Amino acid sequence: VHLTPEEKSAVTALWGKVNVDEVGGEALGRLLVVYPWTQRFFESFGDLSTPDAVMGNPKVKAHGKKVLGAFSDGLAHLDNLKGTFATLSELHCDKLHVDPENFRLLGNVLVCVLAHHFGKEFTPPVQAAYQKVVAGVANALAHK
Amino acid sequence: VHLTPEEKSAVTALWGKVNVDEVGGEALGRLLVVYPWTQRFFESFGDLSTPDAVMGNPKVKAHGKKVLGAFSDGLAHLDNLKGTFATLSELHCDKLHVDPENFRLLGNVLVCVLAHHFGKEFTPPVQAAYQKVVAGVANALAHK
Amino acid sequence: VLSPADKTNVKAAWGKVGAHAGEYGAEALERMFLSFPTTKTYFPHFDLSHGSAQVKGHGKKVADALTNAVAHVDDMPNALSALSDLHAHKLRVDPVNFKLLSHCLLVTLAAHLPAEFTPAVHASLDKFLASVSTVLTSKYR
Amino acid sequence: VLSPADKTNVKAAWGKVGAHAGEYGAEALERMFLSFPTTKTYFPHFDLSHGSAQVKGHGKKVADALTNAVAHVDDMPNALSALSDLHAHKLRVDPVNFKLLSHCLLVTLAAHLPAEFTPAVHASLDKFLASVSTVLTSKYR
Ligand code: HEM
Ligand code: HEM
Ligand code: HEM
Ligand code: HEM
Ligand SMILES: */[SH]=c1/[nH]nc([C@@H]2COc3ccccc3O2)[nH]1
Ligand SMILES: */[SH]=c1/[nH]nc([C@@H]2COc3ccccc3O2)[nH]1
Ligand SMILES: */[SH]=c1\[nH]nc([C@@H]2COc3ccccc3O2)[nH]1
Ligand SMILES: */[SH]=c1\[nH]nc([C@@H]2COc3ccccc3O2)[nH]1
Ligand SMILES: S=c1[nH]nc([C@@H]2COc3ccccc3O2)[nH]1
Ligand SMILES: S=c1[nH]nc([C@@H]2COc3ccccc3O2)[nH]1
Ligand SMILES: S=c1[nH]nc([C@@H]2COc3ccccc3O2)[nH]1
Ligand SMILES: S=c1[nH]nc([C@@H]2COc3ccccc3O2)[nH]1
Repeated sequence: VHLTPEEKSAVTALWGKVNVDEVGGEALGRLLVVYPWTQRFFESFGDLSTPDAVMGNPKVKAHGKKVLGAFSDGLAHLDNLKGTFATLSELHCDKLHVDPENFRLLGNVLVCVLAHHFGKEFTPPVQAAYQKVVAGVANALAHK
Repeated sequence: VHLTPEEKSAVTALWGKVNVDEVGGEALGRLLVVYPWTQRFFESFGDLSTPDAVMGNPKVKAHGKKVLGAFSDGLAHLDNLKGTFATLSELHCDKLHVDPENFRLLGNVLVCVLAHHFGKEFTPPVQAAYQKVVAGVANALAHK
Repeated sequence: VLSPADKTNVKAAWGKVGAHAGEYGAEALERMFLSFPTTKTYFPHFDLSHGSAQVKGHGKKVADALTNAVAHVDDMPNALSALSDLHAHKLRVDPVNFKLLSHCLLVTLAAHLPAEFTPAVHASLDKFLASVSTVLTSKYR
Repeated sequence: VLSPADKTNVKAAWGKVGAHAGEYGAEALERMFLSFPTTKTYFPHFDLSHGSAQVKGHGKKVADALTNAVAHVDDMPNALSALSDLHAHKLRVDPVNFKLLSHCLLVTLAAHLPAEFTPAVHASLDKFLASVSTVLTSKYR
């Protein structure tokens, strides 16, 4: 993925302000709540029977941090997203068999989380840059 | 895209039997007829007001041959689909602004055309190999 | 939205298929499992090899559901009610999978109804299947 | 399928938005045009720059349509009838674009309703928008 300097600025300025310990779990939790068929892959996480149960689930948040960790790593290697997500691709595609459509759903739910957190600060152009980033990431995970 | 030897056989044996002068136009015509929003991109082709008008339209068939020509070329360079569809990507993505979802629709309509033509000969495994091929092609066109 | 012309077309295809519907249903499932392996994770306990009686029996159930849908086409939401609950709430079937199976169902018919699968009939079956799929995923909305 | 809980949630979000609905509608369109440039080809004659009165006026039309939908939520197909004809038959709007705009409409609300955009409300608005979009594309089925 190639972002113009202004798109990288847009993305990077915001990212440095992200609470890496919460946003990841909020994105994953909202995915499980908004698109319930994704819960099929987390039978081991426990109680996911209500929004509150999901959101307040220790495993959901603990797992979201890894996800957010993955996006951060991606952000750093936007030129080699294929190489970067190589192993994650094998895992989700070959082992888990997650339909790639869901990587796009998670990327977009992330975008909603960022808008929620930053408000007026997540301007239309800032969103446009982030859409390019999640598309690139979803694409890299999908290569397998 | 990497096909196993048996998937390449499956694909190649059938392809050599394809009427390169008709299947391309049949795939494009069916796309315009089944998914009418794609017609928005062919305002210049003329009468596309009915299935028969579309299917029997000289421009639709003439254009389908180019499309089929593109798949054939892809088939030959399944290892460098990115390089192969580089210019076609710029055209459809940057110039025409076609949503990539439609490259997947066209690939699948092609698959239906092949099944129609070959019948029992387009077995489930033969279809599986072709699905891998159209996905790879749709992906290459989408890179821009 | 399932105009009289489409109903006529889907009823014509149904007729030609006839007693082979279940077998074609089994074939579409196999086509789906082979072409889109992700769908296999919904049938962990099924044996998916060729000739599998489990796939044959399920193909018949799928065909029977599709026939009940066309038989009550003007009220598919009601007719497909219990199956929507099953697919969305219990099995948690991913919406995208309905598109995959629909594509395989069409491919199967195309491979068996040379005469019937005209561009017009194909458009009508496509809309018929999209309606069924929209009903089967309505429980998510 | 638009259960009482979802209606309650969508009605609560609608209330908080209030008189800003049209402006938020304009903002969602801008978000869509910037994030998904392919959608711009449907508005060749519109000026899409920021502050564009054409986008502001259209945002109000979109917001008004969405409010009429929630106002007649139990009969959206009838209420959204003329708009479905327009979007599918005349404009030939690609089904995927409804998903893109819906995503932008949600993002806009998220950015304006800190308190209201809880996971539960988000799920309810998502289903509300998917219903509207399914009605707006029903003319293709
Ligand atoms: C597009 C964003 C995605 C990213 C960046 C991402 C990233 C990650 C990472 C880093 C791991 C942990 C790997 C490890 O423990 O070594 C993981 C595991 C997992 N992810 Fe994702 N993921 C994404 C999407 C999805 C989606 C949408 C699903 C399915 C609904 C999914 C289901 C899982 C499952 C079940 C595991 C646990 C694997 C295990 O521990 O056995 N992922 N993901
Ligand atoms: C995935 C399969 C696709 C392939 C392999 C393909 C291939 C081609 C090729 C080879 C050309 C002619 C390029 C030239 O004249 O130099 C072309 C042109 C065109 N295609 Fe596609 N195409 C695909 C999908 C689509 C779709 C789905 C649409 C939109 C509904 C689209 C719309 C057009 C248009 C309007 C042109 C004409 C460009 C012009 O002459 O100005 N294509 N395509
Ligand atoms: C055209 C759409 C579909 C139709 C008409 C259909 C119909 C049915 C029918 C009639 C049953 C049996 C219900 C019963 O025995 O009580 C069933 C069960 C099932 N379906 Fe579908 N289905 C559809 C799509 C799908 C798709 C897309 C998937 C997932 C990829 C799927 C996965 C399942 C599973 C796993 C079962 C239960 C199998 C078992 O445990 O025995 N179905 N379906
Ligand atoms: C939430 C779904 C949507 C709603 C509620 C909505 C609502 C409307 C309304 C109320 C109008 C004006 C009708 C009139 O003035 O008579 C309209 C027109 C239009 N819409 Fe949508 N729309 C939706 C999605 C979309 C999408 C996804 C696209 C394409 C990307 C689109 C493209 C258009 C165009 C091009 C016009 C006509 C513009 C003009 O020529 O003045 N709409 N829409
Ligand atoms: S605010 C929110 N929550 N989910 C979304 C979805 C995710 O799935 C998609 C797939 C394709 C295009 C757009 C979306 O938006 N937005
Ligand atoms: S037989 C036929 N005609 N069209 C199709 C479609 C094309 O669009 C798709 C998108 C994603 C997955 C499957 C399909 O099948 N099959
Ligand atoms: S996670 C990921 N990426 N690609 C895929 C699948 C694999 O198998 C396919 C078969 C036919 C079409 C598309 C496919 O993509 N999972
Ligand atoms: S033909 C093609 N390939 N990619 C694309 C677009 C370009 O712009 C985007 C913005 C946000 C998400 C995904 C995109 O893919 N057209
Ligand atoms: S986008 C868009 N519009 N209609 C569709 C579906 C999805 O894929 C299909 C799969 C089988 C039959 C019809 C299909 O069209 N996708
Ligand atoms: S909710 C949601 N998202 N996608 C759907 C269904 C699934 O399968 C379809 C198949 C054809 C056309 C539309 C379809 O939408 N329901
Ligand atoms: S697959 C599947 N199931 N539901 C969806 C849609 C499409 O993208 C969306 C865009 C905005 C809101 C909800 C959305 O979910 N896609
Ligand atoms: S036909 C066909 N294919 N896809 C659709 C609509 C478009 O927008 C949607 C938005 C959310 C959920 C399902 C949707 O299906 N209608």
